[PDB]
Amino acid sequence: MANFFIDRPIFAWVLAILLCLTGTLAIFSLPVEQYPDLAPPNVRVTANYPGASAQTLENTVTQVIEQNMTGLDNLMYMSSQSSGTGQASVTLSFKAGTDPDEAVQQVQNQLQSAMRKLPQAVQNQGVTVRKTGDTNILTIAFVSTDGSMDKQDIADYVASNIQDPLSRVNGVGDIDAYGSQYSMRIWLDPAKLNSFQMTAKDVTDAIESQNAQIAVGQLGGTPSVDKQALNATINAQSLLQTPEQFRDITLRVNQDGSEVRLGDVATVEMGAEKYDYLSRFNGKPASGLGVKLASGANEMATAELVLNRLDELAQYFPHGLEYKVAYETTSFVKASIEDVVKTLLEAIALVFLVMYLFLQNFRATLIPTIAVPVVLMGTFSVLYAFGYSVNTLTMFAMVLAIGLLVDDAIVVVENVERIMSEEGLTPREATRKSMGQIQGALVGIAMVLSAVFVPMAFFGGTTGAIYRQFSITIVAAMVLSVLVAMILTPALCATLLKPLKKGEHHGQKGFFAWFNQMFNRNAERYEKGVAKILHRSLRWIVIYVLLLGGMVFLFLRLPTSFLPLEDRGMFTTSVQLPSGSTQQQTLKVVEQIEKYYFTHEKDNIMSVFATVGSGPGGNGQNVARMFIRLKDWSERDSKTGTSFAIIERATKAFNQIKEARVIASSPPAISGLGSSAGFDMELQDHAGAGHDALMAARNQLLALAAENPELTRVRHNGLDDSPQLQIDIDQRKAQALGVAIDDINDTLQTAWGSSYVNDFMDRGRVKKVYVQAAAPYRMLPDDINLWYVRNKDGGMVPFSAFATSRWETGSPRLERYNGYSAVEIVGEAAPGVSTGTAMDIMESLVKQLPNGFGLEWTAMSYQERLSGAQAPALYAISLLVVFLCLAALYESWSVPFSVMLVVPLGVIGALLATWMRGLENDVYFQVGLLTVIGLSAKNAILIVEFANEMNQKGHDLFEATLHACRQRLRPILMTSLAFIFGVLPMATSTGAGSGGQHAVGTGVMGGMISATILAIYFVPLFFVLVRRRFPLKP
Amino acid sequence: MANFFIDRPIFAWVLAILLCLTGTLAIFSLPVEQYPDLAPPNVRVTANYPGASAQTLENTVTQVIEQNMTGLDNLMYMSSQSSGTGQASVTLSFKAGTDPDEAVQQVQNQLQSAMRKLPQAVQNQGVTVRKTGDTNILTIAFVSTDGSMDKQDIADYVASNIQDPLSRVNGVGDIDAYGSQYSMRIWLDPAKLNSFQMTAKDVTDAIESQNQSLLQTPEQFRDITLRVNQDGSEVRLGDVATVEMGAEKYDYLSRFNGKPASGLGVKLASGANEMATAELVLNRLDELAQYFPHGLEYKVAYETTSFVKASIEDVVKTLLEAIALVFLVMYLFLQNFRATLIPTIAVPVVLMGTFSVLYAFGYSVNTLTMFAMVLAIGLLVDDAIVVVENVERIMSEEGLTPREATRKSMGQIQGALVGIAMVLSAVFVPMAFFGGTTGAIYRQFSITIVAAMVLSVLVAMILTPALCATLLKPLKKGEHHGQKGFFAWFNQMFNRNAERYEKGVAKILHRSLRWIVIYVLLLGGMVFLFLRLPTSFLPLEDRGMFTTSVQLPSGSTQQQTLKVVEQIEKYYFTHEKDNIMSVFATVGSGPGGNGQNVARMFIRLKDWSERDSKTGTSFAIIERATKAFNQIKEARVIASSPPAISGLGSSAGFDMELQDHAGAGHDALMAARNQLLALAAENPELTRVRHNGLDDSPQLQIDIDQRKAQALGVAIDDINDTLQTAWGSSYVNDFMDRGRVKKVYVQAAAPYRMLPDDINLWYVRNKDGGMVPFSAFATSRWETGSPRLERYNGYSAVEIVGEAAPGVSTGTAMDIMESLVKQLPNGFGLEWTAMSYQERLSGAQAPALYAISLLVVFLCLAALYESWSVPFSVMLVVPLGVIGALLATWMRGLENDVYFQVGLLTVIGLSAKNAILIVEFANEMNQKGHDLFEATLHACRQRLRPILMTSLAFIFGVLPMATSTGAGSGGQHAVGTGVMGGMISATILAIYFVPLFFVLVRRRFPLKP
Repeated sequence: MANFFIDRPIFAWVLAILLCLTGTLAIFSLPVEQYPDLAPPNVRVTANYPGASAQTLENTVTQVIEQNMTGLDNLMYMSSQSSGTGQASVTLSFKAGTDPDEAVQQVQNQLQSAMRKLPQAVQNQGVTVRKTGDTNILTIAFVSTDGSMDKQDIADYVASNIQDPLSRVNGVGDIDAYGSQYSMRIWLDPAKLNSFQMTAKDVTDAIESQNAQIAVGQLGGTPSVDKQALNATINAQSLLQTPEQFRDITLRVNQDGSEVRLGDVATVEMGAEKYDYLSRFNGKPASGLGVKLASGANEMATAELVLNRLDELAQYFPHGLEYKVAYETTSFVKASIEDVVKTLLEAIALVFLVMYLFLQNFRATLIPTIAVPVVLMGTFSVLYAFGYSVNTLTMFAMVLAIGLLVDDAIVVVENVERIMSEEGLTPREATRKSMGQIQGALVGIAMVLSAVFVPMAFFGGTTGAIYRQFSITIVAAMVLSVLVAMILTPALCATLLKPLKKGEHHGQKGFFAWFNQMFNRNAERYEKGVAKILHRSLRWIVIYVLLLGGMVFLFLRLPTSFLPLEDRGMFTTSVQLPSGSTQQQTLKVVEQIEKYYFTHEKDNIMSVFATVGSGPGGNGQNVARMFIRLKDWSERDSKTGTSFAIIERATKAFNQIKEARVIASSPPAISGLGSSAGFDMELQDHAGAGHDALMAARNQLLALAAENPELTRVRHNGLDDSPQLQIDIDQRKAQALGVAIDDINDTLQTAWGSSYVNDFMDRGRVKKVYVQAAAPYRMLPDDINLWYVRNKDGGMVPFSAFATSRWETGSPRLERYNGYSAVEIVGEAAPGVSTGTAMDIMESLVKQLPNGFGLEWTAMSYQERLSGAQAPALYAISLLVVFLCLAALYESWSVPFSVMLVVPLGVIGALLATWMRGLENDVYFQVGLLTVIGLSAKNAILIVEFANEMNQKGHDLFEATLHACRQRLRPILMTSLAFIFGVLPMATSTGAGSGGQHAVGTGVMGGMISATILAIYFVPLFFVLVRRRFPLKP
Repeated sequence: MANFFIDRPIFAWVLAILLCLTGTLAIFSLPVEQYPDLAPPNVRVTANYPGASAQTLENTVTQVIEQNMTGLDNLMYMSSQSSGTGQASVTLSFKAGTDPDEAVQQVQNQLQSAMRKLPQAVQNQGVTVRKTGDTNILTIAFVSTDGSMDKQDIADYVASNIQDPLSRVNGVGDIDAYGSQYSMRIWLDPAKLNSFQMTAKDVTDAIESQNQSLLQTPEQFRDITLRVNQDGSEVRLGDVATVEMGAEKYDYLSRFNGKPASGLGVKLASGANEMATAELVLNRLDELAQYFPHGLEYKVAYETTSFVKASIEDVVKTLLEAIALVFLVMYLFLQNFRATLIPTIAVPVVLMGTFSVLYAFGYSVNTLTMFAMVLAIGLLVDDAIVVVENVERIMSEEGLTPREATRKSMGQIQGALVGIAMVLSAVFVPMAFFGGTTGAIYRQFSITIVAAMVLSVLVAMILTPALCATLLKPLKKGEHHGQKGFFAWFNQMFNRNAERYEKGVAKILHRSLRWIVIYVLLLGGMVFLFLRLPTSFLPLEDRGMFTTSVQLPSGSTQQQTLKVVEQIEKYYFTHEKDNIMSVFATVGSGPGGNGQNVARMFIRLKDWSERDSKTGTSFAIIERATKAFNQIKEARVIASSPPAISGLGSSAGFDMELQDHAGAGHDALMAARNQLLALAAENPELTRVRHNGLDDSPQLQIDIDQRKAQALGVAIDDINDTLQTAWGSSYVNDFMDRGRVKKVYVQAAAPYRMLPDDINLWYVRNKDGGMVPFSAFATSRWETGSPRLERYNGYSAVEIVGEAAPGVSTGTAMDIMESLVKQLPNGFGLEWTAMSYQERLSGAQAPALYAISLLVVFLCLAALYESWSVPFSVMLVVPLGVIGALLATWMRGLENDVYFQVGLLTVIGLSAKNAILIVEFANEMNQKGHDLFEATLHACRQRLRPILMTSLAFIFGVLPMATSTGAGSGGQHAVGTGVMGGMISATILAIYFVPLFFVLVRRRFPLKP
């Protein structure tokens, strides 16, 4: 095979160009994203029980749904919430890798059975099963520059002209609006309704009848008269437009001729929602839009399309109105991708430099350099074939691959160079002899570097997904490298390499002469040291045992984590005032926070966008969210301008604040995994005690977490108990009075909340018509008698007759996790503390809690625990696979055992590097450790294969291994330094996702350094000891 | 390999027989169709909101569905229509190659979320998601010869006895009816109603309560007792109404050759074969015809199988003529009959192997595959011709035996055959990877030609050496030439011309500089011709049918449209009597929409044999009609040919969507539409530019004030019910007719629902039971509304369709339309759809295809011959063929369409073939050590005859295509002309330039040793 392409260089060039072209086509047709999926598919079930208390809703609907949904295939955990507004939601998070459509189908199938057990009112209302989505791509703030357009006017214009077209952009699953358009709201006064003996149902029916558009046929229908002139459609009536027309709805005509107009019994206004969001941008009134990513779509492409359309719409904006990007994800993605590309290019440059250092000839340096683009573009082609994308994980895998893929080419080139220098052969003959000598070595190196990354793909969960990204990439790179090393590189060595060795051009005075002298002296000293340690076995055996002990000690000592957080240039601060606080108090707190960010962080904040209030449908106005976008990483300082610092300073300043709970939290590492960064914990109530006991336990846990300095920003992801109305309707009592359940339910909705009747045309735009009770009347336990629902006989039966209301204090939102009443508690570790340590502290604290309360990590915390548990298996399986492959290749059990003894030498170095740098045992460290295992195996192989060949030929074991070390010292050193300087840009990257680059690079670089400086001595020791223990048959 | 089959010919014969048998098996089991599945799949979501205006329907239903359907995988574009009748449809077109079933399933899944958001009435009606067939395979008109049955009689029979059986026929997706079954129509009389003091609601309530035990005859309905007086006298329905057995829907009025008739529109189920389904349907109809009442007979008004069958037969004829011409030219160069037969035997073997490959891949016998076969016929014989020519030359010069000559020849030309197969197959490989309809077309040709090339090389290395060693007579010149007639003169002329050619090649080699400037001029001319050449997607074909559509001003009645229809029928019967077989008009149906002001007319021309070749062409008669129809100012009448691809578009020409990007409103959009139409009418490069929709129609809006309505104690529901019953139609109950359950409708009589003031003739029953006139609480008012509202990709849009003027390509027309849209007021933009979108896609993707194909050929040659010099010498001759292809296309008048693109690829392959046939021998001789000039001159001298015969075989193979006159003449011309010109130029220029390129490259890069 090697000789075939040695004699046919053009064929090898053609194959290389084919690979390059396929890669170039793939690169321009590959989607770009930060992380590929990595999020378990969640399916949400939503049910509504109007006028139902939280406890009643949970008991009647939520628990039934939970019971029926148990037994789903690949289900991971269930999270459910029961709200006081009458809406119940049960989120079903499935195992990662599961197709969302199948999960939705199964959920719907079980909901078919579950529905009949639900209350009939809920069944009539409807139950929805949809994939969650819930990934806010960007938040857009619309602010009036001139100030001419009022905040309500801005909200109306946005919801009328901007929300509709943006909702139809590809990949836009949902677009939340932080402002409500104008609507024909009618405020019923029950005093007037009772005065004229008209119920709310009469008003609703009259509005339906008198505001409608019905087509009644055609003027000049098809069976027409002999000679007609027109064929026109006929409409019964038209939709009301002005509020005055609504005030003229008749509702009755008395025998005297008096009419009870709608304006006489109620008040109509073309206003907005009662409790619409009080959104602000940079201290100015504004509206907002929250664009969410549709499940299974590219965030970058969707954001580009959305922004583009917004630009188009902007062209036709009213004067003074302009949009602002208050929140954006694509920035970081682009910055991180470009930074990793720069790191890859610098890695290629450093590999070229080190190869040129070892190989003075420029062509001899080019020959392995040409392998880099070919293998890289082939890897891109393979990624395109398997449907992968250009993400951070794949680019990290590519940068890690660079050194491994150039290893075989370097080995071939330097073997050819050594043969040319020593035996004085022609480049073609030297290349042929080199291929004959080291055909086995290339295969062994590729096997060891690819066998490590095979078992990873099989693992499941998000961790498995991350591993797979690296596996596919690295395995494809290794396969192409071993293919390139036996196809392209031999031809390049045969042709490009001039016979300058015969020309005796070597010997030029300069830096390279000094380098060669130093290398020769060090090689002689190294061989002497190898001989000495082979004579003095026991001392270095003891040293190896000590190294094993140190490796175990560092493995136990190293803190653990899942993924390093990155400065995305953005963070969110959440404000939660004491329950019952008005919107104005929350606004004042928000203003204080805005002032703090404007004066203290003036050099870093680009824009702050606040969203006061939970919204028109929200129960409380004491909750606000503040989207903060920092300036470009470049502009912000690298020491104090970092989000992590800014967040720490803000956290101290906000803990100083006692008016309300204010927490500044960075966005989560993975978009779909969780809500915010840090650990996520559910405080389950296993004993089944009361909700008050759970609340007391939650308060105690929060106090204990505040006590611990290792924990910071610990908060409850929920709402505190507040007084809430419980309008209870006695169906038997009502039907005894002969009053329809539907009518009383509609009246309850109209009074307690809002009722949608129909649409009306405003300026050519259809807008909804809402009928609501007057401001003082909200179906209080006091005014429930004021409302009447006339029975079938027509008698106005008072609502108080068949129903009762009471102000009962309780939790507005009841949460239930995996069939236990639980409160979700989230928080972050203190600076210098890993997430795993924080989780251990939280477990200790929950142990300190009264018995019956347990914890169960969810989302990112759950998958971090999964990865931590599965890591030892991953290593064991990878080591076993490597050992088996080595045994198969060399048809022996002594050689692989000799090789596998070198793995601790690299593992100790990786552990030391990560420990000294201050990093932690996260997913990246785990993938690194596997790379270090493969690299140590490669370094051991380079010596043991040659020594074993010499032994099988019959050479003396001691002399054979000494000769092997003498010959292969240069290959090990240069294939090692190529990788060490390949990952050097990663370990020293600045900006973008520098955190992930550091986490990946540092461990592998340290592991490589230790692997070389220890293997070049210990590998002879292990091989000699094993062969003496188990000599060959001859 | 070759020597093995030379020693064992029986095994080669067995392999050839196996290939032939497999091909014959495949031919009989391959579907026959015009085109493969080229049209992108479409999924239509229909929702029917009864009693809703178009604007309300769009606001409440169409927009919700559009919002929810966003996010579908492989979605090209989304189009929706909101009709004033109350039916909304959203058409989702996915990328070509997407599985229709997967698309439908995904649409249904994503619709489930949208179901609750829709208005309750819409949900109760039920939204339907189904594949969009929308391909009228067969339009049957039923007419009564004796005149015994009226239009309704015919319609009922059709609906009762014919529509149902044909629906169950396999492959029939939908069967549209241009008529409706009977329905016991009850025409109310307001004067009679007032005389007896009864409202329309009383009649409706009585009838709905009258009811198996259902009334049968109208006389039973006339005796229905509405009420009984105290005196014992009763008021019957006949006293107050006129009951007759009419139609449930009076929408359509169909005429066949001026005679009343009813029609059926048969639509193809997705995936079904068109020809087989049409054959099944017609057969079934004939069976049903066995029981037709006297006089009633069905007549086909629109059929596609005729043109498909005729085109396939024509392509088979041109294929056979190509084989004959290839045999003739080979016999011209190879005077021996057996030497001519040996490559001829390869043609059936390779063809049947290609058919077997097509069957294995699941392809079918369509026009594209057949064109590819015809091209391959010239292509495939190349290797066999080379082998036979080399054997003949060895036998003539060395005098060896046929076995020894074949054995020497195979070793001599082993490389040449592989190179020829590589170059003729590497061009068509990348083309297959392109997507869309264009990609599909490309793939058809690729799969066919690549399989043919592989099989041709296999036959050349297996079967042909055995034939040469056995069939060829050792006495090649036992009686010398043996012909002193035409063959002797031809041989003398060829020898003299070959000597002149060699001398000229030597002269051109000596004078290198002069001809390099000529090559640069040829490059410049090639670029200029490529830029100047107009572009298109596919050639239109005379399919024997065309459709004219009538659209009167909005508000026109059915009779007014019928008058224009009769005028058009008179025009067709007078001016186009000798070319038109039949015309089938359907008042009330139109491509833009349905209404009394729109009519669609189907015209079937006579067979191509009867119609004149110059003045009887579909294009010519259509142009004459458009010249005549533009004089008609009563209505907008446009005669259009069927689209090139059935599922791609509604009609031929371009198809754009003028959409409102600024949301200026519907009125601004209509004003822009009118301005654009005026501009298009002004331009002479455009013709038949029309709006594929309905203009705003007058609407009579009733205004009821509720104060006086409630003052008189009148319910709004009652006044709406009376209005619907009188002006519209009320479905009271059912009645059984001849064992069939049919509807009963109540409506006001014609004279009493014909003017706006007729509202005052009706009365409503108040709470007290009194009669209140409508004039008391109702006033009418005229307004204006849009019967049908269209949206495209979210934006409100109006679909503008049209055709380029004769002599103008579709690409030029699209550019003109883009300029006109630019002339429109700001805020309006355009987006090409249907075939026009695919045309733009192909035009964008063509340069990539060319570059990638050229690169692939270069790399394959470099790998094969292990030298960069050889492909660079070869690839320099590609422009020499491209210039000829462009020149032939420009001279004939064709354009740069898909066929031209596939041709250019074939021309590249052929130029590479000739360049290989020279440079392979030249390079081998130079490698041996021979002088470069001597080597190249010897290569030219030896390979002139193989090149000339392998090229004449191809040119005369494609000559029948370029001169065809059958059904699919346009496509055959488009395919054949460019390739024929490219081959001609490639030969007559390469045979001189290839030596120059090779010598120049070798002198610049001399072989080291």
